[PDB]
Order: sequence, then structure tokens, then C-alpha cells
Amino acid sequence: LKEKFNTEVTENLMKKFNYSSVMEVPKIDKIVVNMGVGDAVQNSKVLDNAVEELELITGQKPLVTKAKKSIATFRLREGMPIGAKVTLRGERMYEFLDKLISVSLPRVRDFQGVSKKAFDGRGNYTLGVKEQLIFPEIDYDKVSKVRGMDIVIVTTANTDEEARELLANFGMP
Amino acid sequence: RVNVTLACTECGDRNYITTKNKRNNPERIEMKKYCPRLNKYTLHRET
Amino acid sequence: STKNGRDSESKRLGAKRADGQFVTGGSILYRQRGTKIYPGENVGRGGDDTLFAKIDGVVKFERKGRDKKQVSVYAVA
Amino acid sequence: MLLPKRVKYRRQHRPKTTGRSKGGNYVTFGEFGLQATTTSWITSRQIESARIAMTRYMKRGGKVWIKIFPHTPYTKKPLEVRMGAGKGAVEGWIAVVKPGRILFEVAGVSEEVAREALRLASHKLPVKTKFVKREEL
Amino acid sequence: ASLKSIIRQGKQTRSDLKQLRKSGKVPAVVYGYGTKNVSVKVDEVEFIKVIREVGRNGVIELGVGSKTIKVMVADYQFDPLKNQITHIDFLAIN
Amino acid sequence: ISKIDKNKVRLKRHARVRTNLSGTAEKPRLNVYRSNKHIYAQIIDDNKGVTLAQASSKDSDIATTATKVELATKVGEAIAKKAADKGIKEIVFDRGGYLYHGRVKALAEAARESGLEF
Amino acid sequence: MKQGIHPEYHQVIFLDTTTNFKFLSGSTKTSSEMMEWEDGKEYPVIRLDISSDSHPFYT
RNA sequence: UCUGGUGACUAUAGCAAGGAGGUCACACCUGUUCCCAUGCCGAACACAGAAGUUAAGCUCCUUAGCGUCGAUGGUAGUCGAACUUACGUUCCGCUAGAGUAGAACGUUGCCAGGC
RNA sequence: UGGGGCGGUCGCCUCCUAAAAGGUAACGGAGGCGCUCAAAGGUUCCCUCAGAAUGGUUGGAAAUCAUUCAUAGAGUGUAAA
RNA sequence: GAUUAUUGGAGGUAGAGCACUGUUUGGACGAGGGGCCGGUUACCGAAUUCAGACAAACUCCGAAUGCCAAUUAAUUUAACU
Repeated sequence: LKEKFNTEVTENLMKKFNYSSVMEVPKIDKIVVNMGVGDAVQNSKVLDNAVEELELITGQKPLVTKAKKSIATFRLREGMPIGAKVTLRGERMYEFLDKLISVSLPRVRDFQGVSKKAFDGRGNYTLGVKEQLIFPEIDYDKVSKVRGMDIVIVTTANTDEEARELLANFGMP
Repeated sequence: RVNVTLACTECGDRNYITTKNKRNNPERIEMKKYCPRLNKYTLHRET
Repeated sequence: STKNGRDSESKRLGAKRADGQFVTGGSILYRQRGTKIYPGENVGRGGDDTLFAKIDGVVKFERKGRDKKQVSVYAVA
Repeated sequence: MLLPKRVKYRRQHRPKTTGRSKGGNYVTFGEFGLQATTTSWITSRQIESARIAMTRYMKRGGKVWIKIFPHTPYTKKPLEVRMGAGKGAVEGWIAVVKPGRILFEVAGVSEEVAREALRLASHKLPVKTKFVKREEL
Repeated sequence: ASLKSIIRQGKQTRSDLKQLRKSGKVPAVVYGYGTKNVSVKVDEVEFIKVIREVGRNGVIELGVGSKTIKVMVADYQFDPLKNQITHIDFLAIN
Repeated sequence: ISKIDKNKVRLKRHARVRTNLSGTAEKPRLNVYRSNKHIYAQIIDDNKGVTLAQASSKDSDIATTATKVELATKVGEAIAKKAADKGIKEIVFDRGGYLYHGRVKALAEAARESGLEF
Repeated sequence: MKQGIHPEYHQVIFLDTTTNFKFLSGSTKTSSEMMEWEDGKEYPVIRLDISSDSHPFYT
């Protein structure tokens, strides 16, 4: 189902932009799924739980980011694992995304869905997630705290509008 | 933090003095150090 | 009263031989903290960053990059 | 009442007073200024006096820039006491002026009003002075 | 637009520079294209008169030796404490 | 995003390597360069800055369709034969910015098998 | 590609009655009730949803 | 004898912008079976390829645009001397920093193919 | 010990005063030490900057996440150099 | 041993002057608490574009000093032990 994108290279982009060669088409590189704090005073069990949740969401074991400093305004030090992530690259990326956007706005209950622009100007999303359309393999039958994700699509695109044209491939503009 | 003495079981000498602190290393420590009686490396152990 | 009468004993840092003079095989060329001067040919760096000669010859201070210096010792006799 | 907000060192060596002024020898902000012809320390109560005298003659007319700021503290011993048990407490703040340096500038006023304002200011200052205009040529 | 100049010969010392400034002269250089660097001296009051009529950013046809050069004032060093020009640079613009 | 090129990163790592690595005409340097389809080998005295031998994976004496690894084995064998005539003694192997693994390890082992005393 | 720590995902048939986008995967391995061969010939367990019929934008 | 490996010189050698290019090269590129690998991920490293590609890297050519270099002249300062210890002056040596004009889009060694 | 007393001090380290080297006084101006470390030692290797904006479930606006510029401005067990 | 010319280095010497900086000042500019309805504004804080001060506790240079070399000249028969 990647081959739809292998039509989308010229289904819009060699149409609407007409590059000199098929090499300079924009192309999505990585998916980062930064989980959240889940402040592990006692939530180390909730840390393990949310890590297992992201495991059920994505077939890669997450990396547990620790705290980068020993700041005030929060009880945190060096160490103190306060985040998780998974970098999705290829078939996992396409298999995740094609499955995701089929169910995503169906469990979002929104007309527009995200925003026409959350972008940085380099074709990067900064997308927020309220965590319901996910876990479609093992549901809320055993988890207690709801979650939320921070998901950014990074591309070889250089501007936000070409990210919109790539977001014409099953997007919420 | 205290001084420790390493003892060779066959050299019959206590020639190697080092340091350690106790809450990090409560056990008796040991190393492979050269003792020149037997002219080889042997196990020295903290007394 | 005050609270300010402390100092330290000055260490006699700086150059100990000159450019162009002949040194013997192990003598101290430069005392410094850090590497103000780097070692070059036949010059070794001590553990307190002392720069010493490794053969006998003539000491040459030269530049190293845009902005660094080095000492080398050439064997010519 | 000009003084810095913080200093790194409260006790400083005292400035050298020989030479001519390093910078600030030109009127750059207004039309006229007051140039110093000898050398002194200027102590920021002199600045406050010379600024107050100059302001009320102008009757809130033009504008006045102060090109001098006191960065340096100076100490003194409070009562006259035995010599040397350390440095004394900080007493005031000085700038150091050498010949060449503009002290004040004004704009937005006629020439003779400016001459009278700068003359009234100059009688407060411990240094000899000279009214100047913008350089050209 | 018609200043006259005299070529300074080699190695003015510090004494004759200030002796020359005690008269109405000012030291000057001429450089740019068309010429080499020439160390000249210039009368001060005449230069002020030329500048007053030609503008600060003007063109001057000043004579060095035989030839005349079209030239503009590049920079100048001024002594603000006694208001005299103390050095002037001439840029040959052709 | 931007893709970093591999060769400049290789050159940085190679510069850090070549700081206790030099050829002194009795231990001369054996520099290796692999791009994407071949490999190349030079034997250099660094003190004069002069190379002495050369072999490559696109040289017609050794050019076939094996692996890029048995190819590298041939390149090592070739440079050992070429330097075998003179100064075939202990050399110093300069791996460039590359891991001692795969192609480079293969050429090193092939050169080591056949007379070179490193 | 580190064996063991990764959750077992596998291409089970996500074939809806709405265009049958059966190219997804995961661990929702129910009984292999439908093995469509041009789709995933595996567990069919994502067999129907509102996936490609009535989106809240694309109804 | 053009490239390309690899050395030497203080960026005069760099950044930016504009324009061209390709199997003796060179990279993007295609994949994970195997060596090996990611504190997750063939992204990187590694290996096997060679369908595509000059878009980007890279090369080559234009710019002084930002950095870099930068005189001549004239000033601060200063050794020595003489007045005098004036917030100095004078004579004689050394002449700065800054700033102006101007340079500069690199020279050069070795090697092998291409020639 | 700018009489003595009272107050403050005996040692070591680092700056400044300190004036091309080095050295250099005061009851002159500022700070530390009286240890720590089984890795915070060795070593092949391997692998290798923050902040600033940017815009994002969290959002202290910034904790983690992402892009690009960012000088070792980061970082370096411990004071300064 | 010496003592007194040319050539080379070292200190990055200071005096001067500002090569990023660190600090201290009077420039002039739109965004954020905010004035208000979550913003409209002022003032502030911070950020980018003129002119000053320390650079006693600074960075780019360098009078005189010092170290030295000459297969190099006038001086002291004294030297260093």
C-alpha cells in the first residue's frame, strides 16, 4: 500500500510542481512518537505500563528517555526516566500510517481534524494526539490512565505547503 | 574512606597498599598484582 | 580587620631554554598549565604538562596552526 | 544618583588622570555640547547639580544628553583613623574626564539659550570648559 | 577646485611635522588609481576655502608637481581641542 | 532534515586517527580508501610525503565479479606482491576512517598473509 | 532487528467492507476466519469499522 | 595528464549567491539472505546488489555579498637626552591599534588510471 | 602589630596588584583546601555541543519531542587561572 | 666570566587600543506579563540594528627588558671552581 505514494509522486507533485527529475520529490523520513512524562515517583509502574502501551501501538521496543537536567519547579534529577519514544522508518512507518489515518479521524470526532498549519516551515508537523484511535489490537480493557501522544512527521520537504501537498495523501487539511 | 592492604597467598608479603571507602565497597577486594617473589602476577586480597 | 592576606607560592613557569640553543637529551623546555605550547618533533609532554626534549639538538619554537605554537628539537650537530 | 546597578568589584584602583581623552570627543546627539579642557574626576553629585541647573533654565524646552557616566566607586575612611587596616567603605562614584571630552549635549533650543544653559552648568563642574557645535569640514 | 600642493621629500621627523603644522600647512597623502602614493603638504586656509565652496563630498583638481589630479577627500584627522585639521587623505577618482 | 555525506565524516575520523600514524620509510603507511564499488591501497612514506606502491580494485590486473571482498583479498595480495620487491617489512596499516571489519579487514588479512610484517 | 524484545506484529487482514485496506499488522491475531489471498491470508480481525465509509470530514 | 586518492602551507584557502555538468571515476539509489549493527529503528554502521538518478553531495565557471588579509601616510604610546618634576614641554630613535586605498573565490608535492 | 592592648593571625592552592621572562611588599583586592573516585583509573577502540528561536499531549511560556543556526558560550567531581 | 652590534625566538609584556567574550552604560525597534476582553495600550522584561567604560581581577597587537646563537668585531686578564 506504499505504492499509492508511488503514484502520489506524480499524482500531484510532478503535476503541481513539475520538478526536473523524480529524485527531487518530497518524501517522508521518520516518525517520532514521544510519549509523555508520567511522573515516575510511583508512576514507574505506570512508566512500564505506558511503555507496554506504546509497544502494543508499535512493534518496536521503546527507548526510555531520562531527564536531561536536575531542574527545579519539578522533582527531577539526572536519570529519572520521564519519556519514551519509537522511531519508525520504513514498512513500519507505512504500515503504521496507512492503518492510522483510516481510523484516526473516525475516533477524533472533529470536522477539520488537526489544523491546516501546525508547521515549522520545513515540512514538519508538531502534531498532538488525545490517544483513542490507537490501541486497536488490545483496547481499554486493562489500562487505567488515558494517554496522549506527540507525533511529528519529518520529511525531505523544505516548506510547509509541500507538506500540505503530501498531506493531500489522506490528510486532514 | 580507609587504607587497605593487599596480601599475596604465596608471596608471603604485604607490599601493596591502596584505598577504598566502605559504603561503596563493603566486601573484601582483590586484584591480580605482580609480586616479585614468585616473579608473576598473582591474586592479592584485602586483609 | 580584613580577610585578605592569603596568596600562593609562585611556581616558576615559563620558558626554560631558548630558541636556537643546544640542549641535552632530557631537559625541560617549558613549564605551563595546560598546553600553551604543544610538543613537536622530538619533544614530549610531561604529566604536569612539562615540555621536555627527547634527544639532544637545537630547540625551535614555531607556529602550529593559525593560532597555536609548538616546540621541536632538531638533531643536527 | 547616577550609579551602576551591580559591580563585580566594590573596591577598585583609582583611575589614571594623565593623557587626552580616548573617545567621545564629538557632539553626536544634539546641536551643542560642553567640552572639557582640563582633567578631573567627576562625582555624580556634580552631574546631578549640573543637570538640574541646565534643565530648569531650558524650561522643559529641548533635550539633553549626558555623555558621562560614573562607573567607578571610590572609598574613604569615615572618621580620621589610624593608617591601614584594609580599605574603607565605598563613598561615591566617579567618571574621569580628560581634555577633549564632551560632557553634556543639548538640542531643540536656540543657540544663545544653549550657551546660557551650558554656562550655568559649567559653574557646577570642577573642570574648565568650552561651548562647542557640530563639526563639519 | 584648484588647490596647490608641494611634495614632501623623504623622512619628515616629528619636529618638522609640528613645525610645519605651526605654519598654515597640513600633511596629506594622495593615493588611488592613476598614481602612486605621494606625500604632499597643503595650505590649510586654502583647503578650507575649497571645501567651503565644493562641499565635503566634492571633486578637487589639485596640482602635484607637474600634473593635476581629480581627487576627493577620503578621510581627515582633526584635532578637536584646538580645531585644526591635522592630516588629510586624497583619493584619486579619475 | 538533511542527509550528511559519508566522506567528510570519514575524513574527520581519519584525521583523528592519523595523529600517531605516520610512514617513516621503514614502517611506511598502508593507506586504504574504499568508495562504494572498489577499494584502493597506497604505501606512503609520510616524512617525505611520497607514495611507493599502489593497487586497486579497478586495476585491470585484478578485475572480476567476485564479492567486493574476495576482490579486496586480491587487492591486498596485489599490493603485497608489489611491495614485496622492496621494503616488504613491518608496515603500519592505516584504515582511513573505516572499521577494521568487512572489506578493509579482508584486504588487511590478505596483505598480512603474504609477507607483510604488520 | 533485535530479536525478542519487540512485540509480535504480523500482517493480519485489516480488510473492511469499505475498500478493504488489509495491509496493516499487529498482534490482534483472532481466529483466521477470512484468509483472503490477495489481502492478508491471516487473521481477519479488523474486518469492519467506519474506516472508509463516514469520516467526520470525509463522510 | 584531466580527474581521483594522499600530503604541505596562517580562511588570500571559508560561508553565501548565481549558472552548468556525469559508468576510467563519484555519489545519492535498491534491499536484509549472510558478517555485523543500532542504549528503538538497515537512519548510521555492515554486507549483497545495480533497476533508477544529476535532484542533493561532488566538480567546474561567475560574483567581493558576509567573513579573511591589508599597505602608504598621519596619530596614541615609549627607550635615551635636555628643560623642568608642568594632569607637562622640547629634541632624537622605535613606531602601534583603529580606519582608508587595495588584495583574494588558493598555490604547491607524490601516485595511478585516463591519456 | 603604622606605640601597646582589644580585634584579627601560624600551613597549603589559585587569581589581581606585579611595570615582554622569572621574582617581587603591605593589618592591599577577591576566592578555595585539610579530599574524593572500583570507575570519575587504563585501553583497543568504538560512539560523539548546548542555548536561541521554531511548535508542539504534556506545555512551569521552557521539563522529555522535532528542524536549523548555534564554541566548546555547553560540558569538564572540586576554587580560580 | 664576562662586558658592548646584526639575526631568532619566548612573554602574548604592559602603555596604548578594543579580535569573540564577561561586566557596566546613555542608542533606537516589534513580539510577551500586561492595560482590557483570549488581545486591543502604557510601562516593564527579553530580543534584534548608534555612541561610551573596565578591561586591577581582557581580548587582536606589540617601546624598552630578558634568554640565546653566532666557525661573526672594540673591552677586562680578569673568570668560574
